[PDB]
Amino acid sequence: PPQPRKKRPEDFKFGKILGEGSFSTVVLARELATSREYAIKILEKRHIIKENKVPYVTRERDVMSRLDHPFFVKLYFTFQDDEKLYFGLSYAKNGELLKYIRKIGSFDETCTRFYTAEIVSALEYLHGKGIIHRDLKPENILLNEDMHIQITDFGTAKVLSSFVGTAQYVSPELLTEKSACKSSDLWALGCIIYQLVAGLPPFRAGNEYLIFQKIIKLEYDFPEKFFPKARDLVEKLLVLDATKRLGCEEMEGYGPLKAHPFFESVTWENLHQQTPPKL
Ligand SMILES: C[C@H]1CC[C@@H](NC(=O)OC(C)(C)C)CN1c1cc(-c2ccc3c(N)[nH]nc3c2)nc(N)n1
Repeated sequence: PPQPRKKRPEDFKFGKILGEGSFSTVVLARELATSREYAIKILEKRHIIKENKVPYVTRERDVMSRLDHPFFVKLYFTFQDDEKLYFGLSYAKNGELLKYIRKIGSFDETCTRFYTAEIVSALEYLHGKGIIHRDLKPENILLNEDMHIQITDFGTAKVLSSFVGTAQYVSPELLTEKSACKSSDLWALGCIIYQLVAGLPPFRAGNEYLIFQKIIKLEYDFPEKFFPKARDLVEKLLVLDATKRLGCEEMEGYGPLKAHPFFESVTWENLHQQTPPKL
């Protein structure tokens, strides 16, 4: 079928910077013809080539095109000019989950349960497509205007059929084997649940090396104020042996994870249609 013609920079009014890395910048843009807002990721070709990032850029475009689920930032279009590639992404107006953790300190049980359930439901979808995120963290779990999650940042994803993520959420197997699997994302999930409840990531230290040391030793502990059922769930995700994490294939997948007592009151069928709890 015929699709709309390529967009170009002049079709947009660019605004504020939404996010930044050493190889790309995400900028809010309003499409003039439609008044729609997009988060446009701008990548300078020369720099990407120079630093050998072509496979990562290609990976993100491929992944984010293929995903069709409300809990994921969508890639709507791409275009380029002489110097730059542009990716038109969903604009998640409320920004990072990290911002909310910092703002409110830690989440109550109702909010922890709901947002954890959305993240689990997103991973079920992603893993069902044979894709591993590999760098899941509250910085790339965004919140849309309606306060549902939208997960982004897929250049480092792996597609089943090399790279080490953010220190605090790195799984032990990446430190001891250099090998990621679906279960690496479930480890990150365990860290994120811990952070929602405690207000801080479970493996913390003065520098990267010391964090990694704690991870491989499973050296962390729970505060006294930690929802007991949430603690049990986290203990079943933060497991050194990757084949023993709740939710992984060797543990028979998402059924037993979603059945965990922490999720008792959750209706998994239509989370996106439910109204999120007030933070
Ligand atoms: C962290 C941020 C900058 C570095 C970048 N790293 C990169 O491009 O690495 C390469 C190697 C070049 C591939 C990953 N990046 C992002 C950022 C966002 C994003 C951010 C805020 C948003 C909002 N408010 N609405 N929508 C949003 C989408 N979305 C994607 N997909 N990526």
